Amino acid sequence: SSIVSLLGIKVLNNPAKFTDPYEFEITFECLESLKHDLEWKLTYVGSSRSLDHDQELDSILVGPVPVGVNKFVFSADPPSAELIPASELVSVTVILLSCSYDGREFVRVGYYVNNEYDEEELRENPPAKVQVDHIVRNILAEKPRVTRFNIVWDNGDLYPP
Amino acid sequence: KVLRDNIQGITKPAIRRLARRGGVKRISGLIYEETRGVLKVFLENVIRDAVTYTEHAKRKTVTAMDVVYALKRQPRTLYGFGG
Amino acid sequence: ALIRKLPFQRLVREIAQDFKTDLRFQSSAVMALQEASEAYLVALFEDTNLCAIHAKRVTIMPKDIQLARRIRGERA
Repeated sequence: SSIVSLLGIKVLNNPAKFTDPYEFEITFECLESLKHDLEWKLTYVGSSRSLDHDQELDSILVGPVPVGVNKFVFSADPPSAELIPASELVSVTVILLSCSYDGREFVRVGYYVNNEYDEEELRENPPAKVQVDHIVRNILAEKPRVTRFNIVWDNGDLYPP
Repeated sequence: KVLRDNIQGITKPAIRRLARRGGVKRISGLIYEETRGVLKVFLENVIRDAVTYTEHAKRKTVTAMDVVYALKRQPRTLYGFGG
Repeated sequence: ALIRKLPFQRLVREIAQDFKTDLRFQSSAVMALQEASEAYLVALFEDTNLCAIHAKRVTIMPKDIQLARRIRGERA
């Protein structure tokens, strides 16, 4: 059972420009001293057809972990458009916030993110040349999908990984 | 490619019922083969575990309690924080 | 309830036949798998639908299922 549990995430700047940074306030609880590091990662899903287009946006490595309620704000740089398959750039995708203990992932938070041109005429008639500066993004901040994984913290599975 | 590869465990009307159950209103025709591939990965994961448990217990057949335990090893996805 | 038992049961046997030859399932074991599979697909379709709605579409596409799997944090 989890020594570290995530208590909340706030998406601070939303909706936003495609090229705006992602601002999050993350709140978590650490119940007892841990020997190793926590690592929070933010991944942007570049293509739904494969993991090969994932872009890691940021990574916050914390060690040692302070015991008790921890609250922190960070700002992550946006994905770069050039790396995203053209036909998927201006459509819905997913971003993932995960956390790991000693490199073992124990929680993952997903949000849907829609991308849309900011003006009528472009929406109805998108250009062959993607105009990144007119893309607005909208994170479905009210609907986090949170998935936990059991891991070993600092320690009797009869069928271990 | 060959017949064994194309054996399926869920019909098209069944996929349409499940999608309606999930609040879906309209689907592309490509949803059928996508849903089937997803069901297959799920089943492979659970059955691999269930069978492992069965073999270590030397049982003749896979029992409900091997499957029930295998299902507990699947991650659960919740709708907010704390649960 | 939502899906027929015999096609499903045959698929389970075909997958089992990769991990272990002529290992059979008890009918209550198959039933538990069948119920879990339905609940799994229903939940997947809910996220798939949510994806479509957030994209401002009414028709779910393969990409909506692919993304719903990412956002459910399935470890590919």
